[PDB]
Amino acid sequence: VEMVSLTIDDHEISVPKGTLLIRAAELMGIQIPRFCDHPLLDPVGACRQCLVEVEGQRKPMASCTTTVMPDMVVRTQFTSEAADKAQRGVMELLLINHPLDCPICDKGGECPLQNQAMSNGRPETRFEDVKRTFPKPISISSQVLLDRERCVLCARCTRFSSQIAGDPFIDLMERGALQQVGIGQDK
Amino acid sequence: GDEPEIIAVRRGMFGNRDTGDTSGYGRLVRPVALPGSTPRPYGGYFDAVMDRLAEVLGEERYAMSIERVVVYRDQLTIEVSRVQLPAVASVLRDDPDLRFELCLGVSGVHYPEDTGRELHAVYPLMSITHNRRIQLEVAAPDADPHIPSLYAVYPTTDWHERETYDFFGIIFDGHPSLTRIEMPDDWEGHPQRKDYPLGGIPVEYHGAQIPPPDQRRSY
Amino acid sequence: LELGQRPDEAGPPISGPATYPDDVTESLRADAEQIIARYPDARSALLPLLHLVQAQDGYLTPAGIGFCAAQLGLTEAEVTAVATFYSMYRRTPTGDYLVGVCTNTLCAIMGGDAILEALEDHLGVHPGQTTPDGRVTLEHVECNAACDYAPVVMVNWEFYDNQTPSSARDLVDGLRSGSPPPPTRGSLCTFRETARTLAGLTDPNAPGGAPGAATLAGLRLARERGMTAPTP
Amino acid sequence: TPLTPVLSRFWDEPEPWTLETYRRHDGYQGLQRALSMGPDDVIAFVKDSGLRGRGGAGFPTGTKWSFIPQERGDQPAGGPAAKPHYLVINADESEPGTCKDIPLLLTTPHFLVEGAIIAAYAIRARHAFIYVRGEVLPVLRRLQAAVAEAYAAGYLGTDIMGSGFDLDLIVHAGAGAYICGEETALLDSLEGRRGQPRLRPPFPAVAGLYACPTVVNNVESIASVPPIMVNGVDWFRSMGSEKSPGFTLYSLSGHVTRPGQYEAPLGITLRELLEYAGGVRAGHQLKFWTPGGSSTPLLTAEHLDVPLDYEGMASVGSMLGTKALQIFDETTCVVRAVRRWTQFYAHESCGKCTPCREGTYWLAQIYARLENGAGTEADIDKLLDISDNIFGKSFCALGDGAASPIMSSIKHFRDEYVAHLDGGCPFDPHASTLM
Amino acid sequence: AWACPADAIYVEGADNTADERYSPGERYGRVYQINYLRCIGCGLCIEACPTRALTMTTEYEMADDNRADLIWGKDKLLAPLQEGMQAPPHDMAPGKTDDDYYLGNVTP
Ligand SMILES: Cc1cc2nc3c(=O)[nH]c(=O)nc-3n(C[C@H](O)[C@H](O)[C@H](O)COP(=O)(O)O)c2cc1C
Ligand code: SF4
Ligand code: SF4
Ligand code: SF4
Ligand code: FES
Ligand code: FES
Ligand SMILES: [Zn+2]
Repeated sequence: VEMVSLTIDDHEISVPKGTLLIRAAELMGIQIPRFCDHPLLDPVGACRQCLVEVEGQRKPMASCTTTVMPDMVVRTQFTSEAADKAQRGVMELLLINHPLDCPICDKGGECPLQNQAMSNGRPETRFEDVKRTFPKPISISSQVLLDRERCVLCARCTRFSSQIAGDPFIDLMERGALQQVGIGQDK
Repeated sequence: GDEPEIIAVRRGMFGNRDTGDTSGYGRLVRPVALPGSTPRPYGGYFDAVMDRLAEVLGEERYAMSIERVVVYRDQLTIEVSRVQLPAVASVLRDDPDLRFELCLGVSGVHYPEDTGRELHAVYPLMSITHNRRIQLEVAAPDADPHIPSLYAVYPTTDWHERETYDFFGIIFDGHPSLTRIEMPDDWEGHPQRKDYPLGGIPVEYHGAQIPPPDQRRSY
Repeated sequence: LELGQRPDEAGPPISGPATYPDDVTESLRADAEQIIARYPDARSALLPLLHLVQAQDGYLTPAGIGFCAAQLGLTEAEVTAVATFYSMYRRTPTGDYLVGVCTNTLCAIMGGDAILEALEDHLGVHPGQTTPDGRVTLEHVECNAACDYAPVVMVNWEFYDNQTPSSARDLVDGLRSGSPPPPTRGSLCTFRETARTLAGLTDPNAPGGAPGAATLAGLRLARERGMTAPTP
Repeated sequence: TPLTPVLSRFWDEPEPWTLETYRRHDGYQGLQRALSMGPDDVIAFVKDSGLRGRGGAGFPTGTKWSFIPQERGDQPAGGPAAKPHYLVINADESEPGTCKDIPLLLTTPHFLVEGAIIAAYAIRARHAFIYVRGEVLPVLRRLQAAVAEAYAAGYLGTDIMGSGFDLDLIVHAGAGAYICGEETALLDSLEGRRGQPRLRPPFPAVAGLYACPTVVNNVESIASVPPIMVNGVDWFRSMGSEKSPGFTLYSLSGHVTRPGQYEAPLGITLRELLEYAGGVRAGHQLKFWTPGGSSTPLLTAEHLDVPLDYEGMASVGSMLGTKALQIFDETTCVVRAVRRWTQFYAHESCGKCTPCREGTYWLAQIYARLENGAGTEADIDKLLDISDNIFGKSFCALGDGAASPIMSSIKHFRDEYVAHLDGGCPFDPHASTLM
Repeated sequence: AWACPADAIYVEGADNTADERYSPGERYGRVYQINYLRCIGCGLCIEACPTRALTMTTEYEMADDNRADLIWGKDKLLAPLQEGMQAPPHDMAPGKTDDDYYLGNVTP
């Protein structure tokens, strides 16, 4: 059980070799914002919400994908102004195309996007342009209704349906800003 | 110890009290710590107060009596040790340099998740002559909820100590008569404790009902 | 239930014939055996295989998706995900010639935007749309790595260098008509032929492909000014 | 500095792409020279040559090859046998302005094939793949023909040149995606997946194609191998500089007389290249230009004399990139060009990560407003803030490449950006059209 | 109802559809009850409402002999169908869309 010691923010901890920065920051009581991360899914670092400043690293690193190395130093949005700026910018970019659907969205009140836009978001929109739009909702089965505009394209659904369950009957489809979770055609 | 008191340990993000409505967000462990002891140069008159207190009490008596000193939002809390409460209160009231004539009451607060320190009685004291005020805090366990009553020093506490008992079960030993003041003498339980259920009833509606707030979900 | 995307939405979702006839799938499997045999992993042959089905139709259809999934043991969802990612997999019946004006920054500002506007006004169709004759399908393509040959016009993925708007409309008229002007650099062939070529099945001995003016400009200047590789 | 035809040498000859035409000029001699030397010997030989990667990054070819974990030793792999190495040649050339790989492949594809074989020997990869973007169907045909000829001539397959070496080469015709040009995205697209970049680590050196060791090299970086093999390291080092030696193809394109590929030593200044090309379009002046493709920060006249080499470009903040040298003059509107580049990046984004996917869309819309009548002074500050939020934060470098045009364009032409707030682009598009 | 400290509002949402549409957008309040023997008139509901569907009139006269007569339903609360209005179950105004409604860009 080789334990690697590192300092997150000012404080120090020791965690099993291979533990991700986001897991360590969880263990020490620090809420790094995250959407695409999932403890039970292989890390993908897609949404870039969980950026943190790491000593010796020019770019911010996705805490969800940064394996802990010995003697590392990390400063989250609680102590790194640069990491704070990175996370807040990712949050803004995450909300520009998002529908103004909270009153009608079932996830309202339990939405990680809402909560982390409160904790790690700008007070108000800067986006005066036109939002991306999809026709919604669309059923991907008898049970599940998909609202693509609200999709932050984190790929957690797809990553679950591949890794956890061997059921890749949805996937990320199209490309660019138009990327969308989808079933094949009608299957 | 100088480590803070953790009254609760939040698990997961978004304040979920249980498993949580989205998967993968429940792994955070955030202890709910009250402020720890202030380092030393307490702001304003606080030092002037505490130093004076430390002078009137001995070094040994002061160390055995005052468990902690916490300045928060420019408010001074003296986490006093149980048993020694009457002596400290007498010193505060009588000493001309402290002269906290006015004890404003006693308030119980229940921290079931604070081991051995479940029930805290808070004594707001004010010194009119010196225009000062502080808050004593005495922590008692749930299994031994006994605290020394301040009646001989602050008669005003008699009713407060009673209400606090009625609402928390904090047994102020030495109080003339700890009879329930708010609730009926035959009432079972101490309502302001967290273990006591809110005791509401569903609100009725045509074809439905809303359970009380303590049953429905919260964050 | 209305499962899947709405038919009228964004770039048209993969739609069309639900399945190919028996003989069509026989031929498709005959070609797919060769396509699969050349890779260390079966799925690696997905991109070629998709071209092959795009070669059968004028565009990707649910039948092609199903055939690729069946060959590679994938789900239709995964095959669709791969297919919708790449632009070369057209999602509407394509005309005999896919004419794409390179509208990239350089080509557009060197005149490509005028090329595209003139062609759109002439063919009477917008980019991505097929002419009613079914011979040409206009498009606007990103940089094709032929930037020297400014206002480059691409046709069935052959080149047409230095195209003026008049030259562009002459070229599209020739394509819609019987005989088109030859590619400045490449050998033109029908769209389905190009699809079979991208699959790695077409005969690669097709003629054409001279260096052209721009590929040589540097060597010509070196020769005319006595430059050369120094020496061993 | 002077032009230096090395790969361009054969061109203008009759059908240079043929194997006979290639052989007539010391073709496939470098393959023999390499095959005589030991694999690690060839790796060291190239590493001493420097030969920094010609596709975008500029990483040393030698070290990239060496990172492949060769078994070596006494062949002690008694347990789990070493998984196969792979050489994936990146014949994809989709960076805007970048048209050096395509001419090389079309005219003399064998430089690649030869070099590719050599590279496969260097890393000891039993298979090699040339992932060539589609949409260059002439180039794909040329490359397939070249590989078939190489098979016919015994340079591919088994017992190559009697060295005991075996190598099977596959030309993979990539579908349409710019993002496939990146290592680990080239690999996913070659694996039959969405051409999206992977995480790193694990790096391609340890686990790339099929999670097996892989090296991805630009076609220019490979086709530059046979020349150094035949002419030695000392010949290669004479060109360029120590920190960036060698020769490279420069795709002079844009508002320039005599646009084309010029094979010149590294560090050639744009002044010299324009002089060789005869300068910008007559009657106008160089307004701005890109050293590499659009992915690199814009440059202007004030850098006309700055050398075109990796260190030289880093000296100004630009990246040398692919030596695209897109040139634009007074007639062109910086905002118009940057808007089209942002449109390209939004179209070509893989969509994987929030910063690029969303910020490119937003910037494209902002630039649309700028070119149209709308647009405000705060819009420029928003453009810079969004670019900052993309640069560095995006999953792969495509986000950095998208932000680079915006950031450099603002830094150099905030005046013109402001002027676009008067009611739109003042410039007339017709004036910029190479007639 | 979320904001009501007294739990005096009960709301059940339901889908708008072409065959039957009650509000612009995908959701509408199919059931809407206020228990006025629990309502404390605080006004937090109003501040909570994001569409101004809920307002407070100045009408105050209310009293009944039944515990149940003071649980006022949706049909008791809906404001009177002013002139120019049509029955609640109908499609949006032609060409208009929920955004057009929230921006105030609608007319009879
Ligand atoms: C978005 C993106 C696109 C790229 N496209 C290409 C390309 O089309 N051709 C290329 O040679 N390199 C491209 N690269 C650079 C690759 O890293 C390069 O091909 C590969 O790493 C080998 O580089 P080297 O041959 O110079 O050593 C691209 C990089 C990025 C981030
Ligand atoms: S639908 Fe899938 S990709 Fe979109 S937000 Fe939900 S889990 Fe993420
Ligand atoms: S920056 Fe992100 S979204 Fe853009 S191409 Fe790279 S991985 Fe895809
Ligand atoms: S006034 Fe509105 S918010 Fe307040 S109690 Fe009554 S219904 Fe609830
Ligand atoms: S949670 Fe780490 S990038 Fe999304
Ligand atoms: S800019 Fe059009 S081919 Fe490169
Ligand atoms: Zn403009």
